[PDB]
Amino acid sequence: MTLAILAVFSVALTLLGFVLPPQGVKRATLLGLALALASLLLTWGKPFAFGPYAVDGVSQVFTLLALLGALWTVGLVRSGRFEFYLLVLYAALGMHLLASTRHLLLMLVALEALSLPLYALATWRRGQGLEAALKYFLLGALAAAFFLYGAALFYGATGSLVLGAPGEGPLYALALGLLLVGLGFKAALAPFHFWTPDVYQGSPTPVVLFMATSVKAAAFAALLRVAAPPEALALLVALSVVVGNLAALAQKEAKRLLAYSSIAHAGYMALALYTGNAQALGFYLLTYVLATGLAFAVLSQISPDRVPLEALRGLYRKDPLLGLAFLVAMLSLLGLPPLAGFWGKYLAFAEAARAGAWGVLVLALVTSAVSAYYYLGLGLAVFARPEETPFRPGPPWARAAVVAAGVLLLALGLLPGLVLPALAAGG
Amino acid sequence: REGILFTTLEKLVAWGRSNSLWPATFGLACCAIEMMASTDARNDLARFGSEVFRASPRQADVMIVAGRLSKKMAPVMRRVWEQMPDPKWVISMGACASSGGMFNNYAIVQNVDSVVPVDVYVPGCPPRPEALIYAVMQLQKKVRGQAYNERGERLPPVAAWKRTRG
Amino acid sequence: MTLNVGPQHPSTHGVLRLMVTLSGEEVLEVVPHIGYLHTGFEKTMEHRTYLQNITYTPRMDYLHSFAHDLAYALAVEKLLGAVVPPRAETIRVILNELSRLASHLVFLGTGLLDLGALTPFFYAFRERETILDLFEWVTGQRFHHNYIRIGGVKEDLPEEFVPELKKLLEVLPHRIDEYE
Amino acid sequence: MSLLEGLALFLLLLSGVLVVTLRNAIHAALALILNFLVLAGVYVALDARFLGFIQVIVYAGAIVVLFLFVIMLLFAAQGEIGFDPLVRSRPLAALLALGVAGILAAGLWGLDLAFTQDLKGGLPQALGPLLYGDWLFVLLAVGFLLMAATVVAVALVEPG
Amino acid sequence: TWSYPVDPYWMVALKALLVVVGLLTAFAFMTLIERRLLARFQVRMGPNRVGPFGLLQPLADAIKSIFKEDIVVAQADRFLFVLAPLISVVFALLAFGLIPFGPPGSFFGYQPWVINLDLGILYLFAVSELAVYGIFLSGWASGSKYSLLGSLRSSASLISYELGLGLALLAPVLLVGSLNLNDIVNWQKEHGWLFLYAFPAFLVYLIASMAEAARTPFDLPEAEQELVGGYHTEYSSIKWALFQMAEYIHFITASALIPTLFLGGWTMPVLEVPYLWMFLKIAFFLFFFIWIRATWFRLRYDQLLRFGWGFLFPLALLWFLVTALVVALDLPRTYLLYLSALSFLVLLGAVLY
Amino acid sequence: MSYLLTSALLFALGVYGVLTRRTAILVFLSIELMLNAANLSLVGFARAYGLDGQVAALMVIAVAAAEVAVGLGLIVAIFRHRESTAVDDLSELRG
Amino acid sequence: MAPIQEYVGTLIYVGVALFIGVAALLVGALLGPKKPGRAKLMPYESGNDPAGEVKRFPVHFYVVAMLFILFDVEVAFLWPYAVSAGGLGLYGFLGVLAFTLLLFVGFLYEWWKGVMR
Ligand SMILES: C/C=C(\C)[C@H](O)[C@H](C)/C=C(C)/C=C/C/C(C)=C/Cc1[nH]c(OC)c(OC)c(=O)c1C
Ligand code: SF4
Repeated sequence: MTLAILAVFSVALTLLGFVLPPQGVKRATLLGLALALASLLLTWGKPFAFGPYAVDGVSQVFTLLALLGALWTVGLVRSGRFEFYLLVLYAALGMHLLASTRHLLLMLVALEALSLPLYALATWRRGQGLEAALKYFLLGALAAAFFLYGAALFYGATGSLVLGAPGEGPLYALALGLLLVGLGFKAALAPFHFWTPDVYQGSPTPVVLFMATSVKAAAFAALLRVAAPPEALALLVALSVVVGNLAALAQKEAKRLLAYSSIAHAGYMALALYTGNAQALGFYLLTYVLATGLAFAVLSQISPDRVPLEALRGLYRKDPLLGLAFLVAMLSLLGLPPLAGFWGKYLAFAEAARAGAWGVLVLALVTSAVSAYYYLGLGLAVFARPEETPFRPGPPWARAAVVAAGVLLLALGLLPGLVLPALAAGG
Repeated sequence: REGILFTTLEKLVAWGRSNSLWPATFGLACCAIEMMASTDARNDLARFGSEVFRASPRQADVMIVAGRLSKKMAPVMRRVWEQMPDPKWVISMGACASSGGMFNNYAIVQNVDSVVPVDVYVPGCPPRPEALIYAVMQLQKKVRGQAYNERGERLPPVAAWKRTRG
Repeated sequence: MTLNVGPQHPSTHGVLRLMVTLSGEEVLEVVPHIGYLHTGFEKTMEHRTYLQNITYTPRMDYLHSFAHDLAYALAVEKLLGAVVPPRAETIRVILNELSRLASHLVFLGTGLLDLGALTPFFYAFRERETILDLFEWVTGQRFHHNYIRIGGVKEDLPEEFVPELKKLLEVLPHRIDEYE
Repeated sequence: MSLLEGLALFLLLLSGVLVVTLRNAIHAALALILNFLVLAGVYVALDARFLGFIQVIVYAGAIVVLFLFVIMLLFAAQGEIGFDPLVRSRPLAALLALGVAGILAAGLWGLDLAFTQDLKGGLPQALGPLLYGDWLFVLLAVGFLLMAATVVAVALVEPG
Repeated sequence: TWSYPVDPYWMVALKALLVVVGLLTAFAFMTLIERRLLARFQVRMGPNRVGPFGLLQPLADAIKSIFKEDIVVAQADRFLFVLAPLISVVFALLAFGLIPFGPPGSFFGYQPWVINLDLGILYLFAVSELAVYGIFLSGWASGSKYSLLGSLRSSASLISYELGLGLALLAPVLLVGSLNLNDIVNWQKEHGWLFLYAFPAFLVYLIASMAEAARTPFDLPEAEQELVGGYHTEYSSIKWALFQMAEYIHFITASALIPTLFLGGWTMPVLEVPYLWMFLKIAFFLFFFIWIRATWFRLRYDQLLRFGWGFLFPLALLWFLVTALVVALDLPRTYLLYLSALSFLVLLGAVLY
Repeated sequence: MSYLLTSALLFALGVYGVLTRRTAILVFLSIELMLNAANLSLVGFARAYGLDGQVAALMVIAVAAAEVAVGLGLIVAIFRHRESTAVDDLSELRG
Repeated sequence: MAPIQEYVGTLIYVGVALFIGVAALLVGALLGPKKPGRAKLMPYESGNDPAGEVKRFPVHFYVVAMLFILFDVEVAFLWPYAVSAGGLGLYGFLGVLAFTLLLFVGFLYEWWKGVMR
């Protein structure tokens, strides 16, 4: 009954915002998100399905991740417009349905329900923010058209629009590719990533956090349902990781560089799609969501509009704990021992090798080695000379959130044998 | 095509235009109030066919020049005459429009025939509404070709047909 | 929308040009343009006899004209020291308030017609015609009557005048009360 | 069928060619309304009757009416302004335009299907229990989506 | 069309031509009779002139309409300016054959109606949208924004209350469960006069039909008395004739539909004569609407949109919900008699305060 | 089968538009053509596979209406003050 | 249901109506003096600029139309429940009522914020 919490609290707050103050609106949104998250925890191993709505380990874990990201990004946003929060709630539900169904058409409905509110969330009026909103909207509507044609060819291959169909020859491959088009577009896979640099630079930094965590989480959750062939997977991974890291080297701004880095990270994530392990991918995306939320909370505390690399430097002198947490996040996202990013990457690489894809894995790893250049040029900068730099050192709220994120990351890096046991049915 | 080239045809179209004459308002001065009184609920110009009143000039054939035509109003009315479709007639209502009337000065055109071809003249100050009805009955027999002047001449159906507008 | 609500259009009574600055359905501000009716009474009157100007006075406010006639008459009377007989002055105030009623009748007809329905223009206006009959009985003219004079009035009231007047003063109040 | 099938498909294709080719936006929009009317007629020919009528009512009656409303409020009829033409972008994209057909054509090429089912006409009398029923959960999700889109657009404009 | 027969195509074309020319002559003579009725209302009497009783003046009016220099305005669109009136007339003339004038064969053997589509109300809705289409299209093509804003008012108001039309037409279907007109009419034959069951929605339908060009939004708009409307102000010979023709066709189409759907479509409990009762109810609603034409003021289309949007349409959808409760639970139908009677007594007794 | 090839052709045409159209609204119209071509394919496969695609296409139309409303709001937001909706004047965000 | 023959009769209705309309247009066009004037083709109202120099018209109509597309989608969903209801029972009524209530909640939002704008 997590859907119950989401729908009820959202619809109620819709009207309640007229008589209730934005502070109360914030507290109520927090309570709704927290109650949905608690319900998700209490339903561990308790599948609850009505129609296309199907709650399994995938839906459970990934929507937990989305709820965590939503909670964090709501904690930080302080603008005097209540609306700027309600939409997030909406988005949450949509992304839930993205993981909680195999029904392609309901998948499309949830995809739209999640893509819309972020568009308005990217409207800080910032000239680059509005440019990002328009680019994102047009490309998303195109990707939705592609996903719809894929569901059409799916229905051509089978009498139902629910995934799991037997599948024909070229028709089923074409439908799968057309679905994969929109799904990877939302997953920042090349050659469908092009929105990501513009959007991550232009969108307000907290919205960038929320997107890069929840949208990608739910997108991969639904991706596990797809029957992705190895060859298309090989091409997507190759292009995604290559373009991501290589273009990331040339970036001088934090947000866009991190966007290309997220392209690379999604390329790494895509390995579980070889086997659909749904355990390796769950762990990977857990680590990535935590580290991303931490780093982007730092970026948001610095400046929502734009944060260059040089401004990031010297953060340790500014804030020691925050700089250490950002560095630890950079390392975990590099895929280094003994941090959980390495465990997620290893799990994905193992699923890939079990699938028998060799040269793709080799190229992915070489490109991951490339990534260390900028990952270090940013992570280590924490210690550099302080330049004049916007620094609003947050409330203890965001400090504790960052602390818990980093501790969870490192703990699961040393002891992945704790949560990784409970990503399957949930013993 | 101009309502000509058969004895039955032109008589019939003249019938149609004559009894279907639709006035186009041109309110200038106190002539306009007694113009209106030709429509009130003692005396309506609503029987001959002029009940409805299309204020738009693209939709009315009869133009009632009602009031003193001040000179700054001339091109406007000028354009209004050209901004009427070609089957158009112009009635000169009141003294101030037909002649300079008692306002014989720099400010008033001394005859609206200067800018637009006057079809019918009707003096009075103000002309009783029934006098306007008689003017339009005269115009009725005019567009039918049933009208003659004092010299014996049989007036043409439509004035503004003899002018090189420009 | 710098819109040109032109002279006489759209059916804007009192021919007048308006340059309405406006965005949408509000009305920001109207820049007027008048003079499309300038007749030049103030000049022509300097070239007509004092007796003759009483012909010029009503044709200006052609709704409430007799107030113009009376104002000019009073100014001249003061100027040369004339005496208005009390019966003559009484008849003058009668004509004044009667033209006032005619003005208000046409005013409400034009207003109610201007926005809303076309019906209310007729009924009151009928009474106006009736009122004119009264004038037609005394002045022999619909309006623009050349009746008043410096010393007084043109000529006498007909014997048939008062009964029509009493008939209208009895029927009118119930009419006005029903409209109210 | 084939007599009207070929003609209807030609009308559809020419309308699409116009709506993607015409630079007079109004002309493209009305060509597209012709497209949707012929499309609803074809829907009827496909025993799917309800959907065609809703297509005409919703898309034509409501949506592209709003398209025309915007482009008359915001002139925007002739897009040929502020070019930055990028000449090479015209053919290559156009080339890509053809390619996305062929593979789809390939996916449909060499395909035969069982077009024999007793639809009994696509009347909503039978569509209800699917809509309200198997699709009822999808229905509530779609309605919530519509409400969310309303609020998003409102807060998006929301001058204050 | 489960049980309703089909005439050959040539008879369908014959009746189609007859319905076109009948609506033509009908709106012409209705212009006449409305002029005379307005006159009867505004004391002033009508044309005992060129008629004699007036019934030949419209021919002179038509002969005036032709020869009136159908003008192609320069600096305005060559094509759409001409095109829009054709749209407004074509998509208006049709959708009148559906209105049943009698039981099958009561056209001396063949068909009272022309076509009896399974989805009739949807056909009416669709063809209603295209009238507004032509209206505001002509408003644009004129290239005089004076009329542009008027056509915009037209489209805004008519589309608002046309939305209300859907929530209005929802309610009866739950009771009927069929979308063929003749079935609903026979329903009102046996059970009796559906408005007795569904009074409130009828109002928001009537108001819609009064908002949809009858009168009193009066921001329809017509050029007179306001910022001039669309669909006129630039057409001379036949195109303005086409616009007026289509507007009056919509007038009589609604004036015929209102008795057709809610009240007793012809099908009277008494004497069951096919055509005369339907024509007479058409005339009745026409006279009431003309009474309103003469008797009520404007609505400014902003307060009008607020009124339709915040009050009418919520009422219609709520009434749909209540009728849905009754139908899905299906226990009584007398509940509906009681409920609508209460509703009408509410909307009536609330006046004399 | 002609219906499905027609859906493919109409989708290709809508893509031709989205690539070609300079103005946001004409792009949006091309997208509408794309979605309706997809819905035509859905109706064909529903006639084949049993009528489910009808409700599918209905939901598609609803979703399209929602995203169209929001996209029109955004388009107004950017090019109410700004000049022609042409996207080429939006290039600040670069790699 | 209904036989397809009635729909072809509908198409014939439309075809004859269209042909007659185009004929009426031709009648209107052929019968005329046909003496255009440069001022006759002028837009309106005294020289130029009836409206002329004006900026874009209000968005209120856009708001109404966007509202209308969404709410007509609503009514499109509500009609299938309008036809087949008793067979859908309390389950169908409950689904349709929750649907209408969600969309009317959105409407209540737009109302309490209001669009006079
Ligand atoms: C349904 C309604 C219709 C079909 C028509 O609109 C109605 C029948 C037409 C009418 C009433 C005529 C209008 C003419 C007019 C507006 C003249 C200008 C004018 N009008 C005045 O008001 C009377 C004046 O007095 C202050 C003036 O000085 C002046 C110069
Ligand atoms: S002729 Fe007399 S009534 Fe007419 S405008 Fe002149 S002064 Fe007025």
